[PDB]
Amino acid sequence: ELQTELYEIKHQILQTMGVLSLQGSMLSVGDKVFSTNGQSVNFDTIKEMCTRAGGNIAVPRTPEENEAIASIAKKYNNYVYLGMIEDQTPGDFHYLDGASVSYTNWYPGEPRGQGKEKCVEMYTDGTWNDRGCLQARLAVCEF
Amino acid sequence: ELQTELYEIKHQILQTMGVLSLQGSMLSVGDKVFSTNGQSVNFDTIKEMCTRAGGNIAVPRTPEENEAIASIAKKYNNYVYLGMIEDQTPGDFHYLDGASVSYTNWYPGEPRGQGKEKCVEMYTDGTWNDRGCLQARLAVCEF
Amino acid sequence: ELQTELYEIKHQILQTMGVLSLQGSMLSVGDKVFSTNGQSVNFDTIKEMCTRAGGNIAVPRTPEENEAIASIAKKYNNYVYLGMIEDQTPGDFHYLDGASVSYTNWYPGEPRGQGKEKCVEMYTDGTWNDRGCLQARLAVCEF
Ligand SMILES: [Ca+2]
Ligand SMILES: [Ca+2]
Ligand SMILES: [Ca+2]
Repeated sequence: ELQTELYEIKHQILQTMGVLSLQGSMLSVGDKVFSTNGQSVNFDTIKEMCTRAGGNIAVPRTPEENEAIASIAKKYNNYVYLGMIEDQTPGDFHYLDGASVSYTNWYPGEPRGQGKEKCVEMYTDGTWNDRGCLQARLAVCEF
Repeated sequence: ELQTELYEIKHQILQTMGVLSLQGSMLSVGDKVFSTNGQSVNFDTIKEMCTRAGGNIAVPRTPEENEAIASIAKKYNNYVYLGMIEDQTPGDFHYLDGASVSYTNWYPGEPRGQGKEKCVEMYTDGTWNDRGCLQARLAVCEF
Repeated sequence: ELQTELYEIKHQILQTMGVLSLQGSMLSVGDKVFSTNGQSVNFDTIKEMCTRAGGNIAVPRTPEENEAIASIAKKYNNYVYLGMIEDQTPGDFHYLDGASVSYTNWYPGEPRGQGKEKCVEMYTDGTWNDRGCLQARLAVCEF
């Protein structure tokens, strides 16, 4: 009967996640958890911070996930670098694993950096803009 | 041998709970965890905050649990709305699931709102007072 | 098939640990987690704080663990009491379980308290110094 042990384990996990959620330390959406260290740095620096914590730079794949990151962007009053970069072909973006981006939420007219804006930033309203990768942006990670 | 996997899992849970406890993010009493977002709002707002985090507005059922919530009330220097409301019959209170309240810690003379004070607040010394549900009170949740 | 349940459980644990790590609430090194409440008190007080959180006053047993505690000492700009005390024989130190200390990182010339410095403090560079147990030092716990 590890079930009773499994019940206790599940209970305690919900407790810790409950505490972190209640205190605004993270946002849970489906099986994904978003969180920020509150720091504003560039793309490469964000990537390192997220991977060091055992996670990855956040990327929304659903409207719900997009709205979650947006709320964090809104809360900290800063744009957010997302986990995707531009191919050699302008207008085409891929996740960091190489896969083609599916869900998008570009601000009207974007992307239009003409291949000179490799990264993607999220505005506080949740819409996307392709941008240079060297700006100071809120570090948001997914786990 | 999932036991060794279960040992690692139990260890990591204790670590995270240990960290949260050490930094005062929550209080553990038996199988119950209490926590606050530090905010002072009304009863309905507290209920929503707690349920959104996957928990419930706190309610003590033992002296130990009561003292835990009291310490939080004391720390934040504010009274706490508890998870119970008054029936149609004055003087009789029930938990939010409908069940009759068992453990009580009324301040001497309370409850005496004559049915016009549906909610229950905890003083910083841990004693209870029946009160209106529209005041600004420290949000404390249980998980 | 508790495996799928075990996968979910492992995932959620990594999420919570990821959040705590990302926000600097703790440092993970191997199977050990270090954390501080930011408070500066004496040896006996630290011991109580750590055990109350279900952990123990930190003690490094590897260079990696030592560097982790050092970074915390460096961050909070304060020396750290470590989990060991001196025997009746000067120069010989033991962990709190009684076992003889193995890994050491004494500052050159230390320990030289001549048996009048029972405790051990860590400098911000990570090196050790034997010291009296009544000073105000950063409380760092391991879990
Ligand atoms: Ca653009
Ligand atoms: Ca009253
Ligand atoms: Ca010395």
